[PDB]
Amino acid sequence: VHLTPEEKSAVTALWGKVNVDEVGGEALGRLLVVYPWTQRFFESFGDLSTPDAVMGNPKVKAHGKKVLGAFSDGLAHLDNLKGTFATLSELHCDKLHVDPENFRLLGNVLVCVLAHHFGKEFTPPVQAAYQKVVAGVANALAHK
Amino acid sequence: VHLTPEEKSAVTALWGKVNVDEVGGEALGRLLVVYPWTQRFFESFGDLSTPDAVMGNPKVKAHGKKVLGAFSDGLAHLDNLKGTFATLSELHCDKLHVDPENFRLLGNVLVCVLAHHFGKEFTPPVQAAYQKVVAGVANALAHK
Amino acid sequence: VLSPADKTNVKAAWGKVGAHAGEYGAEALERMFLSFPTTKTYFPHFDLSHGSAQVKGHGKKVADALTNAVAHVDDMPNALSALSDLHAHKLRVDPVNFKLLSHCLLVTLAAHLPAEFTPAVHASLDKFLASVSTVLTSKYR
Amino acid sequence: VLSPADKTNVKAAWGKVGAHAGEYGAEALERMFLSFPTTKTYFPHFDLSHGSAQVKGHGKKVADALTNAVAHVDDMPNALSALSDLHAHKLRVDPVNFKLLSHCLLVTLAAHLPAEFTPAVHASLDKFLASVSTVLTSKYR
Ligand code: HEM
Ligand code: HEM
Ligand code: HEM
Ligand code: HEM
Repeated sequence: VHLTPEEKSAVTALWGKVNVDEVGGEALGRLLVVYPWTQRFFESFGDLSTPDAVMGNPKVKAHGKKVLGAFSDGLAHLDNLKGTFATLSELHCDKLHVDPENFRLLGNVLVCVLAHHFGKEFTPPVQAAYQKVVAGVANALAHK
Repeated sequence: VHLTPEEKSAVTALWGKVNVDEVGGEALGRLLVVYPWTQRFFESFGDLSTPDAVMGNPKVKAHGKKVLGAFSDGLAHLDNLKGTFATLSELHCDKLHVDPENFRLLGNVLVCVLAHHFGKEFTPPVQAAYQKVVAGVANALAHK
Repeated sequence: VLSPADKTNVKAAWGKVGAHAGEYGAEALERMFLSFPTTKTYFPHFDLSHGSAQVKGHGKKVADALTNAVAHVDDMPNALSALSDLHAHKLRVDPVNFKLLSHCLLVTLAAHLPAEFTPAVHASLDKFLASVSTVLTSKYR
Repeated sequence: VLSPADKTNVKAAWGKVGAHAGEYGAEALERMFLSFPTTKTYFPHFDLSHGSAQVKGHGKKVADALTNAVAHVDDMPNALSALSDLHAHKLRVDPVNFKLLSHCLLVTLAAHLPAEFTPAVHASLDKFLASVSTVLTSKYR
């Protein structure tokens, strides 16, 4: 992924305000809510009966934190996403058999979460930069 | 794309029996009929007003042979699809801006046309081998 | 959304199947299992061998559901509500799988009804199957 | 397929949009054009610069169409038939473009109505936009 310095700065500045203990849990929870078949993958997480059950799920939040850590990792290795996400690709593709369309969905839900949290700051140009990032990540994961 | 020896034979044998002059036009025509937004890319082809008009269009039959020719190149070089379709990738993505999902649609329509033509000869195992080829081609075209 | 012509095309084509329903249904599933191995993960306790009685039986069920859908084409969600529950709520089948089965059904039909599988009919069937897929992947109850 | 609660959620959230519908539709377009440049290919005759009068004007038409869809949630096909004709038949918009706009719409709303943008409303809106998209991409008349 190639970001102009302008874009890099914008992306970074907003990422610096992200609540790391929370945003990932929010993004994953919303994925489970908005695209219900994804719950099939997290049957061990417990009660995912309702949006409330899902959003409050302790395991969702814990897991959400791991997902976010991966995006942060991506942000730091934009020039080598495929090498960086090699292991994750293998995990999701070969072992879990997650269809690649779902990676795009998680990325889009993450964008919705940022928009939700930063409103006015999440301008069109900032969104444009974040879309390149999340497409890059989705592409690396689907490499396998 | 990795085909077992058995799969390769099955695929190449059936391929030798395909009417190179007509199958390509049938596949392209069906794409235009079945997923009509695709017509937008062939505006210069004339009358695509009706299925009949589509199916009978000389520029569609002519273009169809070009497409099939590309499938043949792939078959002969399953080893290096990416390299083989490098230039085509470029045309389709860079200059035409064809969404990659459309590559999958055409590969699938070709499978239907093969089944239509060969009847019972187009068995499940024969279909399975062909699905690997079309996925291979589709991925290589989307490479860019 | 199906057009009036779409419905007519579907009724004509599907009508041809007849007593072959279960046969075509079984063949479509086998095409799916072979071409898209991941789909097998939804049938953990099945005998998925070639010519399996389990698959034949299931093929029948699938085909009947389609007949049911054709007979209620204009009010599908009410007719297939039980099936949505199962696939959307209980099984939680990823929608991509419906594209896979749909494609395998089209291939089966093409291979068996050469005179009916025209471009126009091919188009109508594609749309119909997409419609059915949308209903089975929705939670509207 | 939309459930009864989905319909309630849409009506309630679109109700909050209200008089801002026009600016939100304009912002959604701008968001799409910047983020997914290939979409610009459908508007070659447009000044797509920031604050363009044409985009502004256009965002108003889109939002009005959505308001009408919300009011005819149980009868979209009939209400949007003219729009279906334009996008499916005349413009031949590739279906992927609808998913892009839908996404940009959701981002705009989340940005502007954070309190209202709950998981449940988010899910209802997503389903609604998918439904609108299906109608506009279909040729049924
Ligand atoms: C951008 C997309 C995604 C990213 C960055 C991501 C990241 C991760 C990470 C960092 C892990 C932990 C692996 C470990 O234990 O080291 C993980 C595990 C997992 N992910 Fe994802 N993921 C993504 C998309 C998805 C999607 C869309 C699904 C399913 C709908 C999914 C399902 C799972 C499952 C089932 C696990 C294993 C859970 C367990 O350990 O029990 N992932 N993912
Ligand atoms: C498996 C998929 C495909 C293959 C193998 C393929 C192959 C080809 C080939 C060999 C050419 C001729 C280039 C030249 O030598 O002039 C071509 C041109 C073209 N293709 Fe495709 N194509 C595929 C899919 C598509 C799709 C899905 C679309 C859009 C719906 C599309 C639209 C076009 C257009 C508009 C041209 C025009 C170039 C000219 O004017 O020659 N193609 N394609
Ligand atoms: C046109 C699309 C489909 C139709 C019409 C359909 C129809 C049916 C029917 C009629 C049943 C039997 C329910 C009963 O026992 O009354 C069934 C069960 C089932 N379907 Fe489908 N189905 C479709 C697609 C799929 C897909 C794409 C998958 C996953 C790849 C799937 C997986 C299953 C499973 C796992 C069962 C339950 C098996 C059992 O335990 O008996 N179905 N379906
Ligand atoms: C939520 C889905 C959409 C809705 C409700 C919608 C609504 C509309 C409306 C209301 C009009 C103008 C009607 C008139 O006065 O003639 C229009 C025109 C148009 N739409 Fe959309 N649209 C949607 C999605 C899209 C998408 C995804 C694209 C392509 C990226 C697109 C491209 C166009 C174009 C090119 C025109 C004609 C503009 C002109 O030349 O004046 N629309 N649409």
